[PDB]
Amino acid sequence: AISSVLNDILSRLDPPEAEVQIDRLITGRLQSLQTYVTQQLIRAAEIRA
Amino acid sequence: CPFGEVFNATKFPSVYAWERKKISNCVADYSVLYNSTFFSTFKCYGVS
Amino acid sequence: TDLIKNQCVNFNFNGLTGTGVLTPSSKRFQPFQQFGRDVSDFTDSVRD
Ligand SMILES: *[C@@H]1O[C@H](CO)[C@@H](O[C@@H]2O[C@H](CO)[C@@H](O[C@@H]3O[C@H](CO)[C@@H](O)[C@H](O)[C@@H]3O)[C@H](O)[C@H]2NC(C)=O)[C@H](O)[C@H]1NC(C)=O
Ligand SMILES: *[C@@H]1O[C@H](CO)[C@@H](O)[C@H](O)[C@H]1NC(C)=O
Repeated sequence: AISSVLNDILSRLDPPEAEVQIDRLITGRLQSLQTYVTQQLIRAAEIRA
Repeated sequence: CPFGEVFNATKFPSVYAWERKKISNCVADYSVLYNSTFFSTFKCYGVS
Repeated sequence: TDLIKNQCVNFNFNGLTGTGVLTPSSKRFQPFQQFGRDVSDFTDSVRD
């Protein structure tokens, strides 16, 4: 993306095109959340043991 | 800012010897050359 | 406009926008610094 900062895309970039930049950034970030939670479940299982 | 001296300049340089000037210290209205066509080519990037 | 402090506001500084709560600070900036950031790359404080 142009910038990791959402505001630096949405603020200055033309609203049409901006959706492309934003959508890309969203996908990127969602992937880290999915990764994070997956690992936490695994760690939790170890704690249960 | 004296954009008049940029777009309404009497003389322009050749491309092999393109020239540059610094523009500063003002309040600039950018709609003047945008919402009123004065160009055959108008392409901006990064910022609308 | 004037400043609105100690409450959630919409802000627009000289190239920096967003929302939040504006408070005075004791951060020591250098003579050549406009704003600073947190450990994570997000705006922490701004020079008026
Ligand atoms: C460079 O100078 C030219 C003129 O020498 C400027 O273009 C002219 O700008 C006027 C202002 O909008 C345009 O509209 C005119 O308004 C008057 C108002 O009464 C009207 O009587 C005229 O018939 C006309 O509507 C005019 O069409 C326009 N001319 C051209 C060829 O574009 C130009 O904007 C200046 N550029 C800069 C950067 O200053
Ligand atoms: C186009 O720019 C001029 C600059 O003075 C402004 O007055 C005019 O209202 C603008 N047109 C539109 C549709 O915003």
